[PDB]
Amino acid sequence: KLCSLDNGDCDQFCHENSVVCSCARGYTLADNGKACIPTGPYPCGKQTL
Amino acid sequence: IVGGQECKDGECPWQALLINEENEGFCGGTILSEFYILTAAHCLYQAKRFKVRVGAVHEVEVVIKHNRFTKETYDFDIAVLRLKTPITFRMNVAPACLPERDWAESTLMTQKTGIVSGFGRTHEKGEQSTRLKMLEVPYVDRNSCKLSSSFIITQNMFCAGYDTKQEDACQGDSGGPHVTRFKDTYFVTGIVSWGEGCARKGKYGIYTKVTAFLKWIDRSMK
Ligand SMILES: C[N+](C)(C)CCCN1C(=O)[C@@H]2[C@H](C1=O)[C@H](c1ccc(C(=N)N)cc1)N1CCC[C@@H]21
Ligand code: NA
Repeated sequence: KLCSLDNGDCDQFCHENSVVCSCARGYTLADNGKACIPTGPYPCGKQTL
Repeated sequence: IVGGQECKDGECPWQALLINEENEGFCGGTILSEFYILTAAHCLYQAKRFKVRVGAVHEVEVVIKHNRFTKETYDFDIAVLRLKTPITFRMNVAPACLPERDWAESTLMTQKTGIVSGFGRTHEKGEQSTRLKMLEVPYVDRNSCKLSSSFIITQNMFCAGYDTKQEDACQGDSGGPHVTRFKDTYFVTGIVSWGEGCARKGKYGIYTKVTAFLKWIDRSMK
């Protein structure tokens, strides 16, 4: 239910009650439990800018 | 790539190129990590010997091709290459993300479009591109695709592209990336697999469905 509406406000992975967000390898879940923060200069899936 | 546009510098950094002994490209790949490249199993039959170019040239240590690959249907068209020397990430050289399977099925595969890229032919009966190109391809309804196709479409394949509009991947792009953008992050969703010609009317591009192989990929990268 909840992940099917704007992805539960998660930046990346959403699972369900309540919403639980997670992130790909090389990212850390932000304090807000929604956003995904890179750990290095070349995280996966980002264009190089 | 027929149609689409050239990638800006840094816009398509996960692209790899498989090159023969004379430094001529014949297939694409996707950077997954410093040591691993995703490509199509059918690309393993295109040259006697090959290496991988990013952006630097890297030799292959191990070829891990799917045990169920069939040349007749292109079912299970997936391989992973482990490189002898690690890739240095830098401008134009960075990996695409591997999604979680459940989320990828429910959320990525249900986006309207993905992005295919490569150095392959710019017309079915034309020449390869010197510059890297990209193309946004709509996901295509499975029933629509089965209706269009002279050959079997399995659960390990999906279709993307256009019915009549003259844009598609082509010879020399195969093995290359199909990625899906989700809030500015690009996830691996496909491998350029096959098509009946390139950009033909009433025909789509056919892609290896990566969601079917996420466990297999994790196992192969250990
Ligand atoms: C599935 N069956 C066996 C019926 C058709 C395979 C034909 N052909 C190839 O052999 C590969 C692949 C392809 O479709 C491939 C290819 C991949 C994608 C497209 C496209 N999207 N238009 C076209 C050709 N060719 C380029 C380099 C090798 C060949
Ligand atoms: Na078409």
